[PDB]
Amino acid sequence: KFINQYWSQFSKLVGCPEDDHELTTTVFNCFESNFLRIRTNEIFDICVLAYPDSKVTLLELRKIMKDFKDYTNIVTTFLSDFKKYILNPSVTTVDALLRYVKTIKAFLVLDPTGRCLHSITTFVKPYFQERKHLVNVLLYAMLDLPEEELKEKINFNVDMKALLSLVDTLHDSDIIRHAMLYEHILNYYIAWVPKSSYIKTNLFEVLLDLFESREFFISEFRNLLTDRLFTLLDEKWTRCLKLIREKIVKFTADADQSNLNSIDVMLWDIKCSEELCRKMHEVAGLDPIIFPKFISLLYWKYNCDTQGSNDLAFHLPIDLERELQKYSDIYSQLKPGRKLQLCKDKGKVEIQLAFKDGRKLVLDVSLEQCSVINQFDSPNDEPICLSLEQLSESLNIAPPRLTHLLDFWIQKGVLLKENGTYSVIEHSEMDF
Amino acid sequence: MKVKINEVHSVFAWSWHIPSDEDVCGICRASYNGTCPSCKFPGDQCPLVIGLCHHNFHDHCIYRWLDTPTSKGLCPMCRQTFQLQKGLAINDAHVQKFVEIVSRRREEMIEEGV
Amino acid sequence: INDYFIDYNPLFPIFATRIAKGLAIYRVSDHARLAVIPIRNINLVANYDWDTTTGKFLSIFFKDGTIRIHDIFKDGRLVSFLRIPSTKISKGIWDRIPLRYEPNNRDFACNIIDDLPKLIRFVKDSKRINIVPYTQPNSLWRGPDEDDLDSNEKLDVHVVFNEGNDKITVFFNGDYAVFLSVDNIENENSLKSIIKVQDGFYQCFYEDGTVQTLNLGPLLQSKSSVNLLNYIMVIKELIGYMLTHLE
Amino acid sequence: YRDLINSMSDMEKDIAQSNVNSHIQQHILVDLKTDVFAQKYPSSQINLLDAIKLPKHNYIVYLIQVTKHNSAQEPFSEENKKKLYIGTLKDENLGIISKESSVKIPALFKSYRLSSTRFVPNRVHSLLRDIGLSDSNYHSSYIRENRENDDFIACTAKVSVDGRSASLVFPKEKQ
Amino acid sequence: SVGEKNFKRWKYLGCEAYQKTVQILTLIFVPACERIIIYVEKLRAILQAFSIQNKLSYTSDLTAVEVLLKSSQKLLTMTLNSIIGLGRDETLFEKFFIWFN
Repeated sequence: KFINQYWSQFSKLVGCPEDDHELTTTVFNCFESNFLRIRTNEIFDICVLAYPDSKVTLLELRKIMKDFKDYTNIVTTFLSDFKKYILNPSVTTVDALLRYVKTIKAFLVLDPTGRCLHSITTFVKPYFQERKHLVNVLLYAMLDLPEEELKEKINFNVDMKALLSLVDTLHDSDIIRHAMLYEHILNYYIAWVPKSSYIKTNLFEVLLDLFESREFFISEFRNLLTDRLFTLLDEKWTRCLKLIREKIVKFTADADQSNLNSIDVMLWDIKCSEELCRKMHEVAGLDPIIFPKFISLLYWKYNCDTQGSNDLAFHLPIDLERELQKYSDIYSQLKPGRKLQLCKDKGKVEIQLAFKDGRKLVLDVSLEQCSVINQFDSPNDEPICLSLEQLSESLNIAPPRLTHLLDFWIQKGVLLKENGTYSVIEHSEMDF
Repeated sequence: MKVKINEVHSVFAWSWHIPSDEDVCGICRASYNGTCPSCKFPGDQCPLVIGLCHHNFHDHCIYRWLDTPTSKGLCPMCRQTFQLQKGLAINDAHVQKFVEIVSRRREEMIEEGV
Repeated sequence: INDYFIDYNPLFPIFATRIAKGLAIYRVSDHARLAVIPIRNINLVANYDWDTTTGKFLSIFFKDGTIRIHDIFKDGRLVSFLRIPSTKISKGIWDRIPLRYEPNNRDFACNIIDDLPKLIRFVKDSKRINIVPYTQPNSLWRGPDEDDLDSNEKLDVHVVFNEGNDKITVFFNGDYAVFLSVDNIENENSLKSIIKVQDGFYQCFYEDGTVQTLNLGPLLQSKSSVNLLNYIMVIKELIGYMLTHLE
Repeated sequence: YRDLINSMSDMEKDIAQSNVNSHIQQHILVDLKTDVFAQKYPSSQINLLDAIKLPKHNYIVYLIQVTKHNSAQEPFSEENKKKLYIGTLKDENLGIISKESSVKIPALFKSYRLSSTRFVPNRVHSLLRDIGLSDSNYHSSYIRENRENDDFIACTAKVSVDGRSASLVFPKEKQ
Repeated sequence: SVGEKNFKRWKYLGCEAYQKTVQILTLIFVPACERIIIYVEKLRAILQAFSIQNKLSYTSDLTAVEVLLKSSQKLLTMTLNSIIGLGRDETLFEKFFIWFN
């Protein structure tokens, strides 16, 4: 465009012939030098905001930078702008990391080696350790946890559209037999091809570099899997554990293997529970409605032994308790030398609630919640009104804990609180 | 109101029943419910054994200890001849394995003149 | 958050809010508390001013004559304490002027202090007597920021106005004080607002509508005059630095 | 040694006060107080409230209370109204640019001290959206802290100066 | 009174009482006095020039500056004498305790 607009006039001014090749080449060399200069100035907005739309320009930039001074100027300019804007504690930590990882992938595309990423890394980590919630939210971002679990114990709002965006970036994955031996030995051996490494192309490894030790990372990973393997594995975390195992083994400390061992035991515990249950339903003909899981107490980090309050000894329904005891007795028969303990705070039950008006409500409730609602089960169709003191004695549950359990059914529209007594709502005068 | 139970997903925890900070193997110092350093999975893959001296070890820890020439077939905790306690179903699957290792080593001490 | 107060930081998305326990800082985006400045009485505070050049610091003016500045990025911890001799404060403004001293051939005034090795300090801990590099007492809040690439030395000017008499006092670099006497003393008008036009240029608005302009420009375009201001502050520091080690 | 250093320190202050202050003060000029609104308003008593500068703009926005001088020949006229004229002056010479428009105060807002109004820059609109987006004890209809606290007016005066506007807040100090 | 316990303390106190004393004089006092001289000298030059460049009728006397220059010069000369003296004091100090031991 510039040549078509001014070159003829410039050649007329100079008087040199229009076809001066060397002059045009030097002009072209100045243009690309100017293009390098401008992009260096704007590299922050290029990588932070315009990415990935400007990623094509980055490839063009990669064709231009040749000297070590260019890289140093780029990174020192980029770190200057980043810390000027992003490293403010006033910026939300969620968006800060989101823009951070956006820069990481941008520079990785720009720099396959990733040495600049290492330099950017080493400069930026102390600021990350300055923020406190970063570890929790990032690992939750790693495992793609639902927002409901996030909102349960995190007291600051988390931007959902950021969460989806970081998830999408995280899941981005764009990052004759004797004659051939003579040819390949000529084609492979005659065709002449003209602080540790820490510059691996994996973005997740860069993310792992935040922690001074991966021990906390793998420890928290154990906690979340032990939680999830309870609530039920999702395939999405199988990739996560595969990744976490992959780098840790490659590096190889004692505690790292301690938190690396039982994760497959959890898989083994679920696998054995799936297998032992099938053999069990075949041998003694138990109720096929029950699906028990046999877990290794030491490795699930489940503190059944917290030795101080008398409060988990709630009574299960007689029919359900008898069926569960049958499993424990014959487990001792199938596996001699082992005793089976039912974790009463632990478990999920699907119950179907049938009302007099024809409404059927199917919910997944805990063992404690099923025990409370079973107290209102009327075999003789008589309306059961139970006071708080009566329910506490029958179920051996503390009153404050009972109120929370009873509030759950009230919110579900099952129980109604009238004058201190809880009664079943049998007839709803409002469209379901 | 009628309550119908459609499906039950219960969680059970298994632990070793020991015929009574001490629920640890005296050889590997790992928990009985845990794995020895040579085993990965607990339970069947790292079973426990109880000797006549009432000392508990992982199956592989004591077997490895008994396979050493310096052990002389004696318990590492009490120096008594290690023999699996009879009548315990936990020991039933390992009786033949431990009788052989104690017998072979007893023959080796006779052959070595000690 | 409802309040008739709050001044937004021009350079970053923060506001400074006033609550009973003290001055509080919350992020605009998250409404999450960032820092708390413990203040005893609101009535004692004449005004509070933000940092125009950087925004990293914040200024607080006391009616008695005390100036206190705290860093927001540092969880609101106090960084420097200032006093002005026997001055009643109505309302003060904090300005930072970046100097641009470009190399000129006509300027042969070479510097030698830079060539001379920098001094150090003797501080003794419980275990032993240790040796540390020398830092100016006010250098912690004036030092070249790691965060600031354009690390040119910044002139620190604090402008103070006395109530009841409309007396103007300018304070340089935290140590040197200059007193200017206004002739228009006949009326006791309260100063309504202070407005900054550019570096070294200020306009004052009184309740009666009269405008008073303070211009530091002639000081600024004079190379030596600024150097004179710098030299006088240094010599007072070193002599006290000397007396500190003597005792 | 202590005497000599102190002998130096005290006279060092003498050098600072005697000479340096004299030199510095000379390079500092103070403009005489002048009236600019007299030309536009020569028959009105002027009361100034607040005025700030728009960043990246060389114009001075000001809020003034204009009360006409009542001569001794017009007895007790009900025109003694405080008019909150808003104008613009160029930052350098304080020159009037746009004709002042008297903002009409609704009758509901006459019970507030208009003199206490202060300027609030840098996107006051952001808090208005965020107040309703945060489950706090602050309600926007007027931004009110519960039903039992003082009410403060946020007068987002859209003074369109060359296409841009500022924001104002009216504090509550009941008369 | 003295014993072995205090004697080592006496030597430890005495050596630091001299060897550290000379350090602060040579390494702090010497660099500062020269810096004061330089700044004072530059301070004098600035005022003299604007007495001429400005050609303003009122002049500020320089007698305050020259007093500081002389006094500052006196300090450095006085400082060096002490360092020489403390050099002797270390010699006397050591010969005493080697005999006292």
